[PDB]
Amino acid sequence: MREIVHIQAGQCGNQIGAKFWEVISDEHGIDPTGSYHGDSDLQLERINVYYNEAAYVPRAILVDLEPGTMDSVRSGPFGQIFRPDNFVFGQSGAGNNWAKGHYTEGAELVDSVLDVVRKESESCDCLQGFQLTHSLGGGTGSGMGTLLISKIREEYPDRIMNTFSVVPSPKVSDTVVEPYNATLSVHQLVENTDETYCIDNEALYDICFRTLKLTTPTYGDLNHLVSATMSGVTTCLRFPGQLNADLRKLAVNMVPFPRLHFFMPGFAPLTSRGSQQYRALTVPELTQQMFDAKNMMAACDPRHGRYLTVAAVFRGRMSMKEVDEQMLNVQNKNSSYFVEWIPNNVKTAVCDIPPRGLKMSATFIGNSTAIQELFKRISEQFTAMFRRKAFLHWYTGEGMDEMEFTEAESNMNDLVSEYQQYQDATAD
Amino acid sequence: PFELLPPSVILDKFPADFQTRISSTKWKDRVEALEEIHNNVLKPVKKLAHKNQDYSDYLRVLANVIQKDANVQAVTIAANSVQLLCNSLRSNFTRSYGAIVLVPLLERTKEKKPSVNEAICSALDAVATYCGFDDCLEETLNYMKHKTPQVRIECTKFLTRMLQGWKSDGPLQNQLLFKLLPEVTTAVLKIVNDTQPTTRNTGFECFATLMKLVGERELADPLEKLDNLKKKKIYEYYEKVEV
Amino acid sequence: TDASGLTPLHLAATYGHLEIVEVLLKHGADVNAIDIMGSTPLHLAALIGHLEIVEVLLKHGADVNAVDTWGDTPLHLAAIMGHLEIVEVLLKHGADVNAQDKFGKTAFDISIDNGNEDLAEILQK
Ligand SMILES: Nc1nc2c(ncn2[C@@H]2O[C@H](COP(=O)(O)OP(=O)(O)O)[C@@H](O)[C@H]2O)c(=O)[nH]1
Ligand SMILES: [Mg+2]
Repeated sequence: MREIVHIQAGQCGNQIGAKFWEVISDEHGIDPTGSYHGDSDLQLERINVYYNEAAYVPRAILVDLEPGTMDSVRSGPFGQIFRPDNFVFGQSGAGNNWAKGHYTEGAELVDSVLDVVRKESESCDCLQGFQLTHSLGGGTGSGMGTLLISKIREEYPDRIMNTFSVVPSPKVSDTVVEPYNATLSVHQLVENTDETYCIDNEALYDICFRTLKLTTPTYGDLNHLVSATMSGVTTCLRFPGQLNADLRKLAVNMVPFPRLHFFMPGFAPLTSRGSQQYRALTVPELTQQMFDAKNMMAACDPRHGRYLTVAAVFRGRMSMKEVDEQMLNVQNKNSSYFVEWIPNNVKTAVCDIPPRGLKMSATFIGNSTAIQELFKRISEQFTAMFRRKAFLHWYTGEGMDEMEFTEAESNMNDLVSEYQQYQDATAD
Repeated sequence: PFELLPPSVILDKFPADFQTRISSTKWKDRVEALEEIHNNVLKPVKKLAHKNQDYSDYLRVLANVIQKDANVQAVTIAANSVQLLCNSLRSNFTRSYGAIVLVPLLERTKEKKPSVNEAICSALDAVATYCGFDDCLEETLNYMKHKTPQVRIECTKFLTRMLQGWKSDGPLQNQLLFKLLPEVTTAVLKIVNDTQPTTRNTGFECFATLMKLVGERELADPLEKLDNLKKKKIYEYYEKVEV
Repeated sequence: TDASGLTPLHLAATYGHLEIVEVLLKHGADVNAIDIMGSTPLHLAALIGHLEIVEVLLKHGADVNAVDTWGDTPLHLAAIMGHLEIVEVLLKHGADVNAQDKFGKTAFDISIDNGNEDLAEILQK
């Protein structure tokens, strides 16, 4: 359990993936040239996880059927650091079709990716797991991504499969087949990934609009919250911590039931792009803003469900004793929103190094039953179109049978019912 | 038998635009080429020509797309043709026909889509009903020790299928008995002691299906090396399993 | 129509063929034509979210409160998918808000069952 192989697929996958590598390369003191220019040695203590040795190069693979984002990433600020051979980009696109990426033109390219996946895996002393960034409402990241997951699953059945899946919403993209793609993709993640961070774009939009007070949010405004959230939920993996050190230990503490591995991430404080928020929030503030709905990266109210498991990560120099008092308080004061039949389900870690720009931050990771609201929302949009069989010729023309839609819809509603099932279970 | 039917000839119907199309960089060409000869040439027949017909040239182009084609759609429609061939060609897959498709079918059991696993298994069942344990027994045991967990559970289930319909010729000393403990019970134990639950669940059945054929006291020796728990899951299937 | 009852107007209004719609309507295509499931071309236009088509359909006297087999009206479909601009135009052309589907959920009960804070504002303003 050491090295993590990172993969980004599709348009959104390579967007938030490149922005994530910019963030952690700075926190680890790595300039675009690949050299280390940091100061502390804790930055190099567990650099072997995400990077390799040079002469430091990211252990990342970039995949997309459309070569458009291939050049947008290489032209980016950190585009010169990625391995040239790790770019696996096909000829034609996916047309925002899950079936084109999963069955048709993504399967024609997936073998090229597994060759690069194998390459980075052979040079690993002990492969810890995999990490995927993609969008469920797209075509390549949704379709070809879930195919890559199921392919990695059959070739690395002993490694953890972790994903950063973003959720489609009408408030962002106006493509109508996104409920189809997300339903077909959720149908895969529930049976293939060991853990999945749900990144709702409807939540990201509502945050930039109603909290950061931005009238017209752009993708850079949305991807800023994503990169911050990704940096927090990965803090314990790249810095020498005691709790939830590797991928499996985190999944063993966060996933009580195999299909219920969909996490609701949170982060505080909610900063803007290059704005001014100097005064490091107090520990009681970081705790109150962590357990609210206005800082969740998923359009779900934690009041509507119960927390099965919780992982909190504080960053920056602070009183560890003052953290315990707050984390204890929010538990015994809101005990109804925490599962009783899982003792000590909340786990808090501390890291001295804050993210660049802040002195105190706190990242939330929750396995709440309220995440069923997110699936209820997608399942409602799915059926509205599916009852009229609109745009179904897209997927049937690529080989999919109409029954596949009914099954993916059924298994999602089963996942919703199960999240409600343990929301009603008691101790007695 | 009602197999006095007139043997029809279908090796003539293959159009010229086939070997080129079935070997194309466009998936649509390979899908449509396989589907036309399946729906128009193999579907509307029931008795093919056993004499003066070498289907081995056609069978190996099916195994090439079953084993190596990334289009899972073509893998389905191709394996179905294999099932249709060995069905409509009873007592035909002596050695070459049976072996040209066996190991590509076992390798392609990795596919998890139920429609695809259905097509590949049903063809594996159809080649087994006319080649009981020619290469199957020896080749199936090899793929129970394969690195992929999916091909382990499916090849193990496939042995149970052949093991169920095992009638043999008799009286005793068949290929199964001399491999009972040297190789067969050893390959089943690897499944019984696999790290995954669903995989072990297959071996529990496969072991219980084995105790159904040969006296349960004959396999009491490897039964004692097993956990008392794994003994109860094996005795579990022994009540449900028959033949 | 075909075996399903779908007209050229249904399929043009579904897949955003405005030029095909405006022409079929000039030469007298029934705007309220229903398929075997009771879907009017306004239903499918509000579903996919073709704003220019929805208005052109209404301007030729589209039944704005038609019901399909499942009990949904074009206001239900424009709301479930979140085509807020179409949600407005329907109401401005007399879209009844109290229509209950077979499940009994109206337009305001769908803005609630999915927590649409945007839709709840427009739906009662
Ligand atoms: N947060 C965020 N979401 C994105 C971004 N780009 C695309 N998306 C979302 O992804 C969906 C489209 O998938 P996309 O990545 O463009 O297609 P793909 O190339 O086949 O994976 C839409 O619903 C968008 O909301 C991005 O930069 N940030
Ligand atoms: Mg897009």
